[PDB]
Amino acid sequence: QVQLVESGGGLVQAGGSLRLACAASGRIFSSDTLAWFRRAPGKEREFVAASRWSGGGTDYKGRFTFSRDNTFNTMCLEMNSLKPEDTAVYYCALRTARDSYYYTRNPTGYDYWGQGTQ
Amino acid sequence: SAVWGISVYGVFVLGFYIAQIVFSEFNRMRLSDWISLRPDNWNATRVAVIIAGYREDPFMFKKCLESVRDSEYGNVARLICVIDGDEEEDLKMAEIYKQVYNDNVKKPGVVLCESENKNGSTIDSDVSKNICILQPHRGKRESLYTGFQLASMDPSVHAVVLIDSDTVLEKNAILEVVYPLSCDPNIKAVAGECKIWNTDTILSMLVSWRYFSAFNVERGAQSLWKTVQCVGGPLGAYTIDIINEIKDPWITQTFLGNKCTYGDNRRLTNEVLMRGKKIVYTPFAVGWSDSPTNVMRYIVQQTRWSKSWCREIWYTLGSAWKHGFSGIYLAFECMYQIMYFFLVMYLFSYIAIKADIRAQTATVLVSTLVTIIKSSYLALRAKNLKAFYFVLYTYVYFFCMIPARITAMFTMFDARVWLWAKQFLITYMWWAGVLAAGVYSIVDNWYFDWADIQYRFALVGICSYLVFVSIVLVIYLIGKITTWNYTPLQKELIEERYLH
Amino acid sequence: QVQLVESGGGLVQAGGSLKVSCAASGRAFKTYRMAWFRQAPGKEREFVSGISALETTYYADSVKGRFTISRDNTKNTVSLQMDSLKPEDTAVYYCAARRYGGTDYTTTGSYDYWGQGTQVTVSS
Ligand SMILES: O=C(O)[C@H]1O[C@H](OP(=O)(O)OP(=O)(O)OC[C@H]2O[C@@H](n3ccc(=O)[nH]c3=O)[C@H](O)[C@@H]2O)[C@H](O)[C@@H](O)[C@@H]1O
Ligand SMILES: CC(C)CCC[C@@H](C)[C@H]1CC[C@H]2[C@@H]3CC=C4C[C@@H](OC(=O)CCC(=O)O)CC[C@]4(C)[C@H]3CC[C@]12C
Ligand SMILES: CC(=O)N[C@@H]1[C@@H](O)[C@H](O)[C@@H](CO)O[C@H]1O
Ligand SMILES: [Mn+2]
Ligand SMILES: [Mn+2]
Repeated sequence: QVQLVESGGGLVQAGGSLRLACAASGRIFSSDTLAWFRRAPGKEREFVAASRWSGGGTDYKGRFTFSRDNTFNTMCLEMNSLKPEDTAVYYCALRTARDSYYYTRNPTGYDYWGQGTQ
Repeated sequence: SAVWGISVYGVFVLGFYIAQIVFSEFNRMRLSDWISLRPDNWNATRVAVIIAGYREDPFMFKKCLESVRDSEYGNVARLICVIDGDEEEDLKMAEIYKQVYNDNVKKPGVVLCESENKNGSTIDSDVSKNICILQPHRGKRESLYTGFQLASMDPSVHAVVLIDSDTVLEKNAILEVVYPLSCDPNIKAVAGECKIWNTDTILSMLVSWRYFSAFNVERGAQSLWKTVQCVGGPLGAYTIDIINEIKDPWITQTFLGNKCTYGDNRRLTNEVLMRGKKIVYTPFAVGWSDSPTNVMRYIVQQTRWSKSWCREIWYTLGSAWKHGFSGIYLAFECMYQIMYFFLVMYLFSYIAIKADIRAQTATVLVSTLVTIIKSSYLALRAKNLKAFYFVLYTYVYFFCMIPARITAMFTMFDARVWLWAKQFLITYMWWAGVLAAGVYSIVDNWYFDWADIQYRFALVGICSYLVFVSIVLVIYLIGKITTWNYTPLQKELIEERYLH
Repeated sequence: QVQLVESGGGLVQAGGSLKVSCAASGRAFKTYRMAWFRQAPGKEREFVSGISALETTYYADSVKGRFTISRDNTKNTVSLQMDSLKPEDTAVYYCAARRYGGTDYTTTGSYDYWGQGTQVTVSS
């Protein structure tokens, strides 16, 4: 019902500040939780950050920042003080409130996924 | 004698209305002061949403569910939907729910109220997943008891929000009904505003402003003393603690010798009132509902409401003493509402039996001025110029409310002909009596004396009143043609219906 | 149509008091407006007093306080009481009734119905 496309990322030196923009086509209902998942080579998907469409915020850090336009159905995640081990594939995931209103960090709960970047 | 009657009526209406306006302004100031101290990103009370429906149109049910899902409140334990179905037709409403929410539609065999174990764990097994329940048709009270039990299953739930199957909420209609519960420990119930969106017909247009006046003015003054008489159907928040205590003497309600199958929100508020608790009304919570368009259905609704009013008025008078000094105003409001109908009836009878043009013209002009002031206040408050249409509501009150109130007492104090004349014969008799009185007054006073100053005054006043109502109706017609009377929600809903 | 019958009147010395009254027979006396006119020996009819359907009293000049007009719907009659009689007051009094009219009320032609009238004479 909703299609998520994430853009941004690339080969960058340790000193830099990336910006990944995830745009969703469909309806978000101001209650779905949007999250970013990290997949390093040879590893599995791990939680990075998440936030409700209305408001909130839960990182991990104090260095990552979450932004939501809330008007064009798109949102952004920025990075600061990149590390050599931070390079991985980033996935934009959405969790609807149809099943339950509980918040979880398990990637299994999320049902909508997009193609990875970087 | 006529001068005394007119002056006393005018004062007895306008002074009380002004006092209600002042008290509502004070209540609004208090609510704004409470809100000003709310920290950003506040989520402390855990709320459970309860919706009860019965054969609702799929479009409006879907819109209500989506608007509920659009709420910005971040602390919602679970959504509970209860349907009076289990035949076949309401399976389609369950399908709409499955389209809007998860595929969890239980089919209990019996109602919890009649069950030997009134516990939610009998029919429910998960406390974290949204649940829809189809129950045998027993009414709205029986379905609300099941929702209360399911909400009381979770020990972390602190409050419940009740929504009708048609009410469409705003983005912050839940956050505003649950904050006053955490402001004062003695507050155990919060009332939300209700608005009418289908303001296309003239009757619906008048009913919308009647609702606005009866919510902003009538209930704000009551909430200043924290003694709201009725929380309301479309929107309302309750504490789980008071519900766990008052839900037992609420399903076995008896009045004289029979069960009650109407109200279900006024008695629930009254039960909170009789325990000394405080109930407030927040004007910042908005819920959109529809109003009947046909006159006969509106009359039926009004008489059904008055049926429960004529009992809960004595029920609240019997418990107003527990609150203390707060409650003298409650009793005064009750006596005002009791005596106002009698005063209107007596004044109409006195000015109709004595066919005097002067008294009739003076009464018409005084009523017009009073309703103009009342509509002006609503126009100032709502920032909307359409509130002036409320000046026409008097006609409705003289043709759709008074016969309904009379019928509500003449049938409760005690084939198709009895089923149809039990609710409309009194209305027809009232209309015939009004027409006969008008014809008698016109025929008895049949002369034209322009040399008399008072006859000129009477004729000019009646002509000016007719011109005023005519231009008001012309403005309404022009607005309807231009679609200026359509609310933005109605404008969006019409386009959505067309797109479907 | 209304029928007017006069009553009262007689010989009264100067400075006395006299009450006359006209009774109307008709379908509805309440809506009618009554008036009392005088015909002097000069034979020029003129307005003297009037009462409207809304109990409004109209008096001519020099008879503002001397003359008092009253109306009674129970016996559907209108009575004029005159005090401090003067030599010029000896004349014939007529009672007239109207149902439809305009701003003009002092003219004899503006009243549809009329009465027989009675002669009142004053002796000095
Ligand atoms: O007195 C009352 O309890 C109701 O009266 C009116 O109700 P109305 O809109 O005029 O007519 P309905 O549509 O029949 O009732 C409103 C809702 O009550 C529920 N209901 C009604 C009837 C019923 O048999 N069972 C039932 O659950 C439904 O959810 C319905 O949406 C008010 O609009 C309601 O806010 C109020 O709850
Ligand atoms: C065949 C035709 C000529 C019949 C004429 C109808 C009249 C008998 C009706 C039409 C409008 C009515 C009036 C409409 C409004 C009012 C105000 C009403 O007072 C209220 O509305 C008080 C309650 C409130 O404030 O809402 C008192 C009766 C009165 C004068 C009504 C008296 C009866 C009237 C003149
Ligand atoms: C808009 C609103 O709340 N209207 C209420 C209705 O919900 C309630 O059922 C009834 C009492 O029977 O009283 C009405 O005033
Ligand atoms: Mn409905
Ligand atoms: Mn409704």
